[PDB]
Amino acid sequence: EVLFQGPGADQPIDADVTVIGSGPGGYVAAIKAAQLGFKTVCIEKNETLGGTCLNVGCIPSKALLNNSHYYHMAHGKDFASRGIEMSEVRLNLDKMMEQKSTAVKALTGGIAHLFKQNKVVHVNGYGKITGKNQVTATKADGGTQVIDTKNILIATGSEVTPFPGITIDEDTIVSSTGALSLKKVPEKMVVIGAGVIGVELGSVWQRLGADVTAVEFLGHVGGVGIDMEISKNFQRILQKQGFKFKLNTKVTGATKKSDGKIDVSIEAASGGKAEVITCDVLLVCIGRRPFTKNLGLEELGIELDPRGRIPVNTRFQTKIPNIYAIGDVVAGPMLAHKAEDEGIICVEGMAGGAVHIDYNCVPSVIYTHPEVAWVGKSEEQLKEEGIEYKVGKFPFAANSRAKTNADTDGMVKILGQKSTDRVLGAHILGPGAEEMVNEAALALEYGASCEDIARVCHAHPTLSEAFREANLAASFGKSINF
Amino acid sequence: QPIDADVTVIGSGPGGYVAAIKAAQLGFKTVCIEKNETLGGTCLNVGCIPSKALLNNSHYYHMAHGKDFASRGIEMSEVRLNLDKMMEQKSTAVKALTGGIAHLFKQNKVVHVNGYGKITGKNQVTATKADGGTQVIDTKNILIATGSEVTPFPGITIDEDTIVSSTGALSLKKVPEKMVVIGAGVIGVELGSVWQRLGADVTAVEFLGHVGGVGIDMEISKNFQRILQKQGFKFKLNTKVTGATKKSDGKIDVSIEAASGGKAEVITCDVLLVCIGRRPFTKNLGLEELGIELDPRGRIPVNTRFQTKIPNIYAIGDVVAGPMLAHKAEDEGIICVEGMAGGAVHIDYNCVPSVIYTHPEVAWVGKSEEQLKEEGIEYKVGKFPFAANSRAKTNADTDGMVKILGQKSTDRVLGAHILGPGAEEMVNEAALALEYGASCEDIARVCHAHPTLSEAFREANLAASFGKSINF
Ligand SMILES: Cc1cc2nc3c(=O)[nH]c(=O)nc-3n(C[C@H](O)[C@H](O)[C@H](O)COP(=O)(O)OP(=O)(O)OC[C@H]3O[C@@H](n4cnc5c(N)ncnc54)[C@H](O)[C@@H]3O)c2cc1C
Ligand SMILES: Cc1cc2nc3c(=O)[nH]c(=O)nc-3n(C[C@H](O)[C@H](O)[C@H](O)COP(=O)(O)OP(=O)(O)OC[C@H]3O[C@@H](n4cnc5c(N)ncnc54)[C@H](O)[C@@H]3O)c2cc1C
Repeated sequence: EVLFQGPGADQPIDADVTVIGSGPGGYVAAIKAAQLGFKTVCIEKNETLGGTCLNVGCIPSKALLNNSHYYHMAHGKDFASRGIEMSEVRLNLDKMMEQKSTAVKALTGGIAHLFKQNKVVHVNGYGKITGKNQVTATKADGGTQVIDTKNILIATGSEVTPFPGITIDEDTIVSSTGALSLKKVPEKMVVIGAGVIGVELGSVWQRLGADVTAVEFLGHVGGVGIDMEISKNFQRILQKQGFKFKLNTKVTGATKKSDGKIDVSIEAASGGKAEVITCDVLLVCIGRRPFTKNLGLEELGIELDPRGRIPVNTRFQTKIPNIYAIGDVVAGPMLAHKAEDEGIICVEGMAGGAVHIDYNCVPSVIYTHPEVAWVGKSEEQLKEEGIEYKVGKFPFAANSRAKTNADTDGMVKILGQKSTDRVLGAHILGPGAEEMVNEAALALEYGASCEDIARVCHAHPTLSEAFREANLAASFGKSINF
Repeated sequence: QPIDADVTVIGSGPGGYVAAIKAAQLGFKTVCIEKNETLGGTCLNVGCIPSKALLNNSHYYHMAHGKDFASRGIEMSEVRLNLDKMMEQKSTAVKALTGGIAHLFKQNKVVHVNGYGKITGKNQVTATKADGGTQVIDTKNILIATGSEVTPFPGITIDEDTIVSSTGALSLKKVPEKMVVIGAGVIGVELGSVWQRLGADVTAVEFLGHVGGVGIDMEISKNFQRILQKQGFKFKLNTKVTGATKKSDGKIDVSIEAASGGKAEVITCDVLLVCIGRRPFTKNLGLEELGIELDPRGRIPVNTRFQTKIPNIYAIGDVVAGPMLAHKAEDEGIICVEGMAGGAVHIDYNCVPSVIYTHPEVAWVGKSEEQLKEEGIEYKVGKFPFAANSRAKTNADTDGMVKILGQKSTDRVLGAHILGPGAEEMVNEAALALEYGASCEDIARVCHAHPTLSEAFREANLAASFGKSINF
């Protein structure tokens, strides 16, 4: 109704809060603002709501990770070892992609329903800040719509970081977006970037039959902030699965050849040992960067930081005090739940509340198998900061739930403060890290000790018992079952 | 010759073997007596471990054999059950973990005595071995961890052939054409679901009007039952079993009636599983000669240090009161031994979680709605369905919900109830929250990773705290 302002709807709007972008940060901020009593508008330029995470991000990638893992379980040794015998296991890639698209479409429609349920006005168009208290939306038909608003919340998100000299065409040279919709399993695939996204998508296609190699300029996998012991052990596990890595390696160029294949030229990051690697599909995921194109920032005088982020204060105010920014467009880990939480507390602050977020309590997850997840500080951070800490480790090989499922890679590692026993970091490599890292985030919120967690009665048999036992080891020096 | 010990543990189940390890780690000279051929007690040998293994394997068989994998583009011409192989995978896990306990005993210098333990004096345990030989342990303290056994059904004799307990049901040699389960508690629903998935026509008969045993939330139980019924698991609730007859042809005639009276009928099956309960096991332990009287249900009365009326003789686990669960026995074993060493002894049974490892899973900790009503507590409710959770939607596995009960005035979390995927792992975050006295607001404001199933726990708390969630 009046809750959707698409092409042809061009009357001026008065709002209390105007959110630019409908990703995890923006759509949650919009809902929360309306729930707080603000007259709220959310502007989105794309055909669907939900931003990067829903449309080309978390959701399609997790769907393919799930499906590709199940294909591996059926097509490999796992099901046979359980007495589940199958004549011929065949991949129907079109059908697997259909399952992914169904999940995306359902959740995109969910956001639209939530906007309507909460009476958020959805303006479909390209938003540009045209005054301290005004956003102009330009729509697909060329029409414009003015929103005069008390507050503006920039949640314009991120884009793929281009590799200079390598042209992404989402055909044979793909970004994460193209890699999520390949029409056939490539015989050989090269991934530029062994960060979270690259390892996830590489593992997907490796499970489905591709020969996969990831090239990384740095000397570890898993992106920034990951614990080095965890990263090394994770890499070793992925290599045994067949995922190959060339770390400390820079890519010097890529050439599409006549036969349709791609020659990737590489050498040691410092220089030397030049070689060429050939592939059928090249995935470029060297990073993501904040997206602020045509937002009006320069005219407003809001200068960006050297990496393209909008500088904000602890209330998420830009230098113009009624203009705010959250999510992938500002500093901090580029994660959906981070954007969501910043959006909530920002609008809570607009309503007069306190604004505080502890980025040491924001978890990171890698949804491979085994999964990786961590929250708090790594050993390297504690060392850099001069913190005196102790370590507790527990392997999943000694966990009854993991052993019974014959799924026993990895360990839980707990870092605790020597004097006070306070949990400083939790790092999980193995099955179920997704859900276990959230128990750790709750503990960190309270400043809980390793002993605190060790004395919680965790259900037996569960993967979380390994978390309990790692904390027991950190607190008292020894676990029970290892 | 006799062994001199500081702590002598009778039984090597979750309670006993962990207590023994902990006692040795504290410096006690520790002996653990076990009558069975392997360590690990009920949980490892005929309990948690074999049941969870078959639950996993039969679930995966269901996914491959049914609609699920096809819907994901994983196409298979012919999916065949090899029951001998599925049982072998189960036995492999059991064997590895039983040997793991033996290794941990060796690593921690626990002395393993194989035999039937009887307390023969205030400071003496005698273990009698299968051949009749004896081993005497003179000991400062005795820790009774003798566990539980299946509760028999009067008039029905279990022979582990066609009328089985959980032990026999875990090792059937073939999928029975028709199977009747007496008792729709946790064990009965788990084992019935295993065999239903593998091809058996399964019906559970329950005297009460709900599935899932004592303490489960009624709303959760009803929604859980309807999901299982749509899978093909049939239930006769409010129904009493009047008898069972082993027949000449090898089948079983089960007589039933309405629990209140009336509607008498007979049901025939190939296998009858009797799981109406479990009871503490103290046979031939020497309690009567010591003057240690049992409570009316057969449990050993103990004080807050888990001392019996003889203060150097202790009891923990399934042989004492409280929920009959492995993690409960383990924690009691640890804190009992800590108390022997002089430390504080604390366990909050309101923070001890319960899990049902079906698919969907069920897990809860704290109080149910019925419990809060009985106690006169003024509470509020927050619910969040997995249909609205992004992680569940990505796997297309969207039954169930999280339900949070909070104290109306103070926002304190009073109970957490999970029906759906990953409940078994999610309830541990809930247990930590209850131990900490968390508020619904506390949890709502913790940054949970996206997309994860735990976000539904966050959103249910938000709904309980602020009145509304974000994504529903
Ligand atoms: C392949 C992949 C997998 C990922 N997996 C995960 C994961 O498992 N977990 C996780 O936490 N994160 C994951 N991420 C990251 C996650 O997607 C982002 O951190 C998150 O989407 C950021 O949310 P946001 O709201 O800040 O921005 P975005 O989601 O990027 O949303 C910004 C929105 O604003 C719109 N917009 C921009 N400018 C304008 C304008 N001028 N007018 C109108 N609309 C505008 C855009 O169209 C877009 O919809 C993944 C990312 C990728 C690429
Ligand atoms: C089918 C089934 C499934 C289950 N699933 C779960 C689950 O998923 N999660 C959960 O938490 N719980 C589960 N349980 C319950 C769990 O098995 C018990 O709560 C737990 O094993 C109790 O531990 P315990 O140490 O007190 O006793 P037990 O495990 O029963 O161990 C007692 C031990 O003492 C030995 N013993 C007894 N008397 C003597 C004596 N006189 N001398 C020497 N040795 C002696 C016995 O042989 C035995 O090894 C399940 C139970 C069953 C039957």
